[PDB]
Formats: sequence, structure tokens, C-alpha cells
Amino acid sequence: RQSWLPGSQIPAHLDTPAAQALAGNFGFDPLGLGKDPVALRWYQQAELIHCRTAMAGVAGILIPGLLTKAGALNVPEWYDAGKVAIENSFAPWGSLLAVQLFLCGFVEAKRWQDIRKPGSQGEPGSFLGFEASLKGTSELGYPGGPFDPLGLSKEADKWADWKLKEVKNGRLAMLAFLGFVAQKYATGAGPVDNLAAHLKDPWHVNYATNGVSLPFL
Amino acid sequence: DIAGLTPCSESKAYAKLEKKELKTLEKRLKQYEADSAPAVALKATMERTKARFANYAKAGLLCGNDGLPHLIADPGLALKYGHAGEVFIPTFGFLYVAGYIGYVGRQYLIAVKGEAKPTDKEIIIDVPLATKLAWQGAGWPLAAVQELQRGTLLEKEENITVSPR
Amino acid sequence: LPSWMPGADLPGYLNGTLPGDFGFDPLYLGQDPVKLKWYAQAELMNARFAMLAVAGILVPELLSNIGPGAGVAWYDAGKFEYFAPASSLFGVQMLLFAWVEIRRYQDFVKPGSANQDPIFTNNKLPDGNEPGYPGGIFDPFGWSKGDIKSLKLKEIKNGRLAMLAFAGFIGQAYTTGTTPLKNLSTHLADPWSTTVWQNDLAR
Amino acid sequence: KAGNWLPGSDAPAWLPDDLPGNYGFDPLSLGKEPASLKRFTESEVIHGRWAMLGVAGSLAVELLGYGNWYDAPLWAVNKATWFGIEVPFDLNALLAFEFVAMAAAEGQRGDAGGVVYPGGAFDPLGFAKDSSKSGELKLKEIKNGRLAMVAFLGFVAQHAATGKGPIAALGEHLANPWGANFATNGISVPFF
Ligand code: CLA
Ligand code: CLA
Ligand code: CLA
Ligand code: CLA
Ligand SMILES: CC1=C[C@H](O)CC(C)(C)[C@H]1/C=C/C(C)=C/C=C/C(C)=C/C=C/C=C(C)/C=C/C=C(C)/C=C/C1=C(C)C[C@H](O)CC1(C)C
Ligand SMILES: CC1=C[C@H](O)CC(C)(C)[C@H]1/C=C/C(C)=C/C=C/C(C)=C/C=C/C=C(C)/C=C/C=C(C)/C=C/C1=C(C)C[C@H](O)CC1(C)C
Repeated sequence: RQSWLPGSQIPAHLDTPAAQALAGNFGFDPLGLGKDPVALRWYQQAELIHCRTAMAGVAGILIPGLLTKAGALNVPEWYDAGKVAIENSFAPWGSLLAVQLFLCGFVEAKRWQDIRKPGSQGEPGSFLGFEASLKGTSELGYPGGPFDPLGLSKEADKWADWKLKEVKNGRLAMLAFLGFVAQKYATGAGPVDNLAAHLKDPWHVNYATNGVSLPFL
Repeated sequence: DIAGLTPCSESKAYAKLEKKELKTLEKRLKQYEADSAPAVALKATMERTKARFANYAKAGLLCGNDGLPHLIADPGLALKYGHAGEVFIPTFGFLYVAGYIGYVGRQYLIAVKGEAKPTDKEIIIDVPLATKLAWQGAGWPLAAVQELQRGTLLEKEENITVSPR
Repeated sequence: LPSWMPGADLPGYLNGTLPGDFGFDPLYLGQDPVKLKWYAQAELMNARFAMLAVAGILVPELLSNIGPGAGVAWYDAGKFEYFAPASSLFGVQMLLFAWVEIRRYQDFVKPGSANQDPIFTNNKLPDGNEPGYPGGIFDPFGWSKGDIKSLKLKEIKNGRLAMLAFAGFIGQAYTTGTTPLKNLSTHLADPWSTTVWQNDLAR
Repeated sequence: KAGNWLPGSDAPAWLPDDLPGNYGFDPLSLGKEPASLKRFTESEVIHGRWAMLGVAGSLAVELLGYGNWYDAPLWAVNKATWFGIEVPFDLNALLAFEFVAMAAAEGQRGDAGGVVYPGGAFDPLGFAKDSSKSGELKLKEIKNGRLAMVAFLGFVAQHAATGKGPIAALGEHLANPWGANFATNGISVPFF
């Protein structure tokens, strides 16, 4: 099957019927972190959450960052947006961080207890009316009900394709955000400015010339 | 600042010690030729001395009443006053590399106990298995907490004890 | 069967059932039949909006060069008055196209389920549903005598040609900075000194 | 069945036809389980009735010429009034009387098990003493309540955009329809 290295041997824990059918399996565990199946279940969940919040974050970087080079949406840089936003806001940042810690803690603890038991949040009485729509959809990490409003998860023949598009765009958005961080430290300009500088002179403006990434040259 | 310590860029005994070391090096320098190898060696020594004092004054170190850098070992006080790079980041760097070494040794022991000659692998090292475990040991904290949570990190009370236990 | 490149090996999932099936899929984008359904309908939609777009770019500029409220180029159509701001027109456009688009999508999901007028419950499209090819009031002038096939193939050929033409107008206008019929007039005035290679190397 | 929210779609199997407002609208499958659906029928009827009263109140406040629903609690941040006649209270006493009265009425309503339609002293004129036009009146009631809920959320979003009351913005839409809507606003569509 498909692998991250054609020719390397696939590890025995990623070549099982419980692992081959997950999403985006390419036999990539050179550190052997997923040998414990409970650990692989937990790491599947951590990967899905990092994928989804990395896509949402990198979209919040790029689409305001692309449209600010167009006409509308005078938006500051992402390493400057929190300061301008807290100058425009109504609350200090500590109060807003406390509110988001309570609001995220409730939701994350719901997801926590649904990881610990799959049939957990469907207790009758536990919720006013959201208790019957807070179960899973037989595959943990992929909930239904109020999550997924448009009903696209219902169709079974598209479903592995939807999963694999999600995991590829998510891993790619994780690389995008780590590149946003490193590009921010090495250059000091925005990522669209880095893309414009690589398009203006590709053979002279890259990470071999920034003087930071490999300083032995 | 912390504990009545002045910053080293503000301390006067720090500059006095810098000037005293440059004075000793130039008193050793002034008895040679201009472009000779002892002169080049002492000028490189003076260059490293000036660079070291500039780097210590740059990093925000705290000097005392004698002009020497003092370190702060309290997580919250150093994270508050910007001294986290002297104990806190070094202690987590050390715990990473020390647990690396310990986890690679533990995996080598458990790998060689399952053979017909565990002692013979302890005297004569299985180099490919040692290099495989050495490369795989970069995810040692994750594997350590996973072996902790499964109960396979510990041996039970099948251990060796004395007659009064 | 006509191929895009005679002698080449054609993909097995392309079988002449679609209008304009010439076997052209080198990137193998439509091996899934469900994706092929979505791509056939999207080809029809992009092609028909491209045909209306190329007509709406040609015909006002073709009439402005000869002997009417505005003779303005297509990319400067936003900076004109139109009795109202463009935002209100955007809102009206999005409401009415939300209606029409969601009704067409519900036809595509379940064929035979979006046919009759909901207000006037006797007006109705006939049972020859064919998602992408409605009929009825959408064919008022009594066409489809020549059966359906040749006109479908003419429709997809004019549509692919207009999609290429609109990709044209965007590219030519972004590079040369001018209007397309003036670009055609410069190519007809001296084609041997006005090529893409000439205008590229003129930079 | 009251109709179909989307023609061509299928009716959900958990919604019965002897129930008012059953257009088959449940995409999220929220009321699939019967106890949840019973609680949601209760909540839908109560939200609809409170929204009818609230929309009629905001319309009467602005049509009778005493500010709008947004200008009404402004005296307490700064003297109450009603029909242009002063009311001699403050927000602490008003909050006390309102909390006692709503606690008593709500508690008497919540003592009953699943009573959506009480009748009795709540129905003095005896309209639902026939059980044939009563279901039609329930359907009229749930449609008017849904329309009033949509109207009140429209009031809130409309004032958060424009800063004006509903009747004044209705007059602005009747005056300049192509220059006063949610798009000359500059908020509902963030471009242009
Ligand atoms: C997510 C993908 C991604 C993309 C498209 C870019 C693009 C760019 N980077 Mg960034 N960067 C990235 C991730 C990315 N980077 C990561 C993960 C790091 C940390 C290692 C950095 C750290 C970094 C520094 C320090 C600098 C750049 C610079 C640049 C620009 C010049 C090209 C270059 O030398 O790149 C460097 C390339 C890498 C570091 C390796 C890329 C990692 C990916 C995962 C490899 C796989 C790519 C894939 C096969 C094909 C590309 C995908 C694309 C089509 C979407 C270019 C706009 C330079 C700049 O700012 O120019 C003005 C520069 O100085 N990057
Ligand atoms: C090894 C033992 C040890 C000792 C003796 C100290 C001593 C101190 N800590 Mg430190 N600290 C330690 C380890 C230690 N720390 C560890 C392991 C952590 C990580 C959890 C911290 C994280 C930390 C933070 C975030 C802060 C301190 C602070 C302090 C100072 C005052 C604390 C106090 O009054 O509460 C009595 C002391 C204890 C109960 C000993 C344990 C300390 C706990 C872990 C934190 C106590 C913080 C305290 C409640 C906040 C006081 C606010 C201050 C403005 C009055 C004091 C010098 C505070 C400071 O910076 O003051 C200038 C402060 O804000 N520490
Ligand atoms: C105010 C709360 C409320 C509640 C509790 C209900 C409850 C119900 N509705 Mg009703 N509905 C409402 C308001 C409400 N509705 C409004 C305002 C409208 C007009 C838009 C409708 C239109 C409607 C139709 C056409 C139908 C129903 C039906 C139902 C029943 C089954 C659906 C279900 O199980 O979901 C449970 C419902 C909820 C859990 C509602 C809670 C609100 C969610 C959690 C958030 C919604 C936010 C909202 C989308 C924000 C809009 C902002 C805007 C800018 C987009 C259930 C009794 C079906 C029925 O059989 O009638 C009895 C049916 O066919 N509803
Ligand atoms: C209950 C039905 C209803 C009616 C009759 C109105 C009427 C009006 N709205 Mg309001 N509004 C409503 C609901 C309604 N709204 C809802 C649900 C929201 C939240 C999404 C808003 C948020 C809103 C904003 C932000 C603004 C208005 C404005 C206006 C005024 C200008 C026209 C316009 O642009 O509409 C707004 C258009 C929509 C909300 C989209 C249409 C979708 C509707 C709700 C579907 C139902 C309509 C139905 C099919 C036909 C009308 C039924 C009615 C006769 C009972 C006009 C008086 C503007 C204004 O103040 O002008 C000066 C303005 O800026 N509305
Ligand atoms: C797999 C494996 C396995 C084997 O065994 C081994 C190894 C190899 C080691 C491994 C690997 C690993 C890796 C690579 C990892 C990575 C990760 C990442 C990168 C993540 C990110 C991740 C990322 C993320 C989350 C992110 C997110 C983001 C966000 C939210 C953002 C936000 C924001 C915005 C909007 C803007 C503003 O202004 C600000 C802020 C606030 C800033
Ligand atoms: C159905 C369903 C189902 C599926 O499954 C899913 C989904 C879709 C999600 C869902 C939907 C939902 C929705 C839409 C909702 C909405 C709601 C609302 C709107 C409410 C309101 C509601 C509203 C309401 C009650 C309101 C009320 C009001 C009131 C009382 C008012 C009052 C007042 C007045 C007089 C005036 C003064 O001066 C002040 C005040 C005080 C202000």
C-alpha cells in the first residue's frame, strides 16, 4: 500500500485492520509512538483536534492576509492582530482568557469524557434536550447531530474520501502554521510578504540567504 | 531587582572586572611582536573576553556586590522577571536528555533479556539494536507516560526481598 | 469514437454516455462515478455561465465600436452608477440565486422531486427529468426534435470554448492591460509583430 | 402534517402527524427521542408565546410614540413611565416584584408534568371545548409564534446593525428601498 517511503518496511502496529482503516495511514511512525493501541487511539484524537484547529487558525492567517493585499479588509499581521484587537476591544486580555478557559473547558471536558467512554454523553437526564444528540457516530473523533449540520456525513460512499481530505488538509495546515512561526522569527515580515519575496527573486530570497536557518554558510 | 541584585549592564564592579581582565591580557600582550602568533592568540583571547562580557550583559543577568552573574532558581520569579533561560529551560533540557539516556538503556535491557544469552549481549553490545533503540528513543516522554498508565512501567511484588521484607 | 488524441489509450470509465466524451482525462480525475456525476454537472454550470459571460463581454463591446447607455469595458463595469450601490444588488443576487440554486441542487440530489411550481400547484415540468437538462418551461420554443444528443454535444463544445475564452479574457486583460476586441484588432493589424511571445518579451 | 419545509425531502420518522407545526423540519435530528421532543414542544410553545407578547410590546411602544424597545430601560441606567404616565419604582424593587411573581407563576407551571395546553381559568372563553378546530388553532398559534420569534431576532439584529427601531427602519426601507436595506448597512455584508 501507500507509504511515506517507498521501500521502507511498514511498522507492524500501523499494518493491522484497526490501523489501516483509520485515515491517511502511510506507515509513518519511525519513533514507534503508536505501538500501544490505546495510545494510538489517543493520538488519533490529538491529531484530529490539532488538524481542525490548525486549519481554522491558518485560514484566519491567510484569508485576511490575502485579502489585505487586495482592496478591502485592512487587517494587521497575525503577530500584531492581538494587540490591535485588544486596543479596539472592551475587556482586558486576562478576563477574555478566563472566559475562554471556562467555555473551552466545558466543551473539552465533554470531549474528554466521550474519549474515555464512547457511549457516555447520551445519559438521559444529564442534558435538557441536547443529551440525545451528544453521542458519537460509531467512530470516535467524528461526532454527529448538531455537529455536521449539512448532513454530508450520511453518505457512505464519499466518507473515506472526506476523512482523507480532512487529514491531508489538516496535516498541511499544521506545517503551514509552524512555517508561519519560523518565517516570523527569521524574517520579521508577513507570510504573504514572504511569498511575494520568493516570487520576486526565487534564486536569491530563501532560507539559505536569511542568515538564520543555517548559519554555517 | 531580585534580592537587591543590580543588573550586570548597570553594575560597576562588572565593568571593573572586565577592565581588569583586559588589563592583564594586554600586560601579557605588550611583550611580543605585532603580527606574531602569541600576539594573534592573545588578541583572539581579548576578543572572546569582550564578546563574553557583552553577551552576559546582553542576556539580562543579575550581578551582585562583586560583579558576578547570579542565577535565579524559582520558576515563577524567573518567569516573571525574565530569567527563565538560566535554570528553568536548562532543567527541562537536562530532563529531556537524561530521560532519553535512561529510556534507551531500559529498552536495551528489556530487548536483551528475551534471549538465550542476556549477559553475553550485556558484555558485547548488539550495535544495530542499540542504534535502533537510540533513534527510536526520541519519543521517550510519551512512551514513558504510556507505560506508566498501563501498569507495565513497574514490576509487581515478584521482586527480591529479605526475610523481614 | 472520436478521441482527443488519436491512437491513445482511453480510460475505461469514459464511455460516450456523457456529452462530449472524448476520453480526455490524463490526471484521472473522474475514476469515481460519483465524482464524475458532480464533475459533469459542474462542467455544465461553469460552461453555461461562461457562455453568458463571453456573450456579455463581446456584444456590448462589439456594439460600442459601431453606432447604449455606457460603452465601458467589462472590467470597469463596477465603477458605474446603476441607480443603486453594488452591495444592495449583491444582496438581491444572493437571495434570488440562493432560491434558484438550492432548488436545482435538490433536483440533482433527488431527481423527480423538484418539478412543480409550489405557489401555482398545476404548473409542472414533465417527467423526463435528466438532472442538468430540465426541459419544460426551460425549453419553451419547442426544441429537442433532433433527438437530444447532437445538441448536447454542441452545447458542451460551445461551453468549453467559452470557458477557454473567459480564461482568455482574464489572462489577456491582466497581461496586456487592455480590452479584448482591441487586442484582436492589434492581432489583425500586424500579427507577425503582435504575438504572446512579442508582448511577453516587450517587458 | 402542516406541510413540507423543503419539497422532495422526506418526513422524519420520529415526528407524528397529530402534532401542530409538523413541517418535518429536523435536519440535526434533535428531537428523535421522545422525552427530548416533549421538552422541545413545551419550549417551542413557550418561546413562541413570549415572543408574540414581546413583538407586540415593541410595536406598541414604537407606534404609540414612546421610544422603542431599546430606549425603554434607559431610565434605570440614568424615572419609569407607562402610557406617558410615571411609575414610582426603581430597578431593585421592580426586580424583586418580577422575581417573586415569575418564580411563583413559573413554579406553578413547572409543578405540572407535561401540560402545554392548560385551559380552564387560562381559557375563559372556551375555544378549545370542541377538539376539532382546536388543532387548527394550535397550528395557527405555532405559526404566529415562529413568525414572532423570527421578527424579534430580526429586531435585535436590525438594531445591532442600524441603531434604530423597527418602524423607523421600515420607513427607511419604504422611502429608499435600494438605498436602505441590510447591504447599504455596511455590517451584514462586510465588503464594498
Ligand atoms: C507549509 C508549507 C510551506 C510553504 C509553501 C513555505 C514557503 C516558503 N517558505 Mg517557509 N517554512 C515552512 C513551511 C512552508 N514554507 C516550515 C515547516 C518551516 C520551518 C522549518 C519554514 C521556515 C522558513 C524559513 C526560515 C524561511 C522560509 C521561507 C519560505 C519562502 C521561500 C521558499 C523557502 O526557502 O522555503 C523553506 C522551505 C522549508 C523550510 C521546507 C518546507 C517544508 C515542507 C513541509 C516541505 C514539503 C513541501 C511540499 C512537498 C511541496 C510544497 C507544498 C506547497 C505546494 C503548498 C516560501 C514562501 C523563507 C522566506 O521567508 O523567504 C522570503 C525563509 O527564510 N520558511
Ligand atoms: C521548591 C520549593 C519552592 C519554594 C520555597 C518557592 C518559593 C517561592 N515561590 Mg515558587 N515555584 C516552585 C517552587 C518553589 N517556590 C515550583 C515547583 C513552581 C511551579 C509550580 C513554582 C511556581 C511559582 C509561581 C507562579 C510563583 C512562585 C512564587 C514564589 C515566591 C512566593 C510564594 C509564596 O508566597 O507562597 C508560599 C510558598 C509556597 C507555598 C512554596 C511553593 C510555591 C508554589 C508552587 C507557588 C506559590 C505562588 C504564590 C501562591 C503566589 C504569590 C504571589 C505573590 C505576588 C505574593 C517564593 C519565593 C511567586 C512569586 O513569584 O513571588 C515573587 C509566584 O508568583 N512560584
Ligand atoms: C426557540 C426555540 C425553539 C424550539 C425549542 C423549537 C422546537 C421544535 N421545533 Mg421549531 N422553530 C423555531 C423555534 C424553536 N423550535 C423558530 C424560531 C422557527 C422559525 C424559523 C421554527 C420553525 C420550525 C419548523 C418548520 C418545524 C419546527 C419543528 C420543531 C420541533 C422539532 C425540531 C427539533 O427537535 O429541534 C429542537 C429545537 C431546538 C433545540 C431549538 C434550539 C435552538 C438551537 C439550539 C440554536 C438555533 C440558533 C438559530 C439557528 C440562530 C439563528 C440566527 C440567524 C441569524 C441565522 C421542536 C418541538 C418541527 C415540528 O414538528 O414542529 C413542532 C418543524 O417542522 N420548528
Ligand atoms: C420576519 C421577517 C422580516 C421582515 C419583514 C424584515 C424586514 C426588514 N428588515 Mg429585517 N431581519 C429579519 C427578519 C425580517 N426583516 C431577520 C430574521 C434578521 C436576522 C437575519 C433581520 C436582520 C436585519 C438587518 C441587519 C437589517 C434588516 C433590515 C430590514 C428592512 C429592510 C429590508 C431588508 O433588507 O431585510 C433584511 C433581509 C433579510 C433578513 C433576508 C431575508 C430573509 C427573511 C428573514 C426570510 C423570511 C422573509 C419572508 C420569506 C418574506 C417576508 C415575511 C413577512 C412579510 C412576514 C425591512 C423592514 C435592514 C434595515 O434596517 O433597513 C433600514 C437591515 O439593515 N433586517
Ligand atoms: C507524526 C509523528 C510520528 C512519528 O512517530 C514521530 C514524529 C515524526 C516526531 C511525529 C511527527 C510530529 C509532528 C511533525 C508534529 C507537528 C505538529 C504540528 C506542526 C502541529 C501544529 C499545530 C498548529 C496549530 C494547532 C495552530 C493553530 C493556530 C491557531 C489557532 C492560530 C490562531 C491565531 C490566529 C488565527 C491569528 C491571531 O492573530 C493570533 C492567533 C491566536 C495565533
Ligand atoms: C427548529 C430547529 C430544529 C433543527 O433540528 C435544528 C435547528 C435548525 C437548529 C432548529 C432551529 C432553531 C431556530 C431557528 C431557533 C430560533 C429561535 C428564536 C429566533 C428564538 C427567539 C425567541 C425570542 C423570544 C422568546 C423573545 C421574547 C422577547 C420579549 C419577551 C421582549 C421583551 C421586551 C419588550 C417587550 C420591550 C422592552 O422594551 C424590552 C424587552 C424586555 C426586550
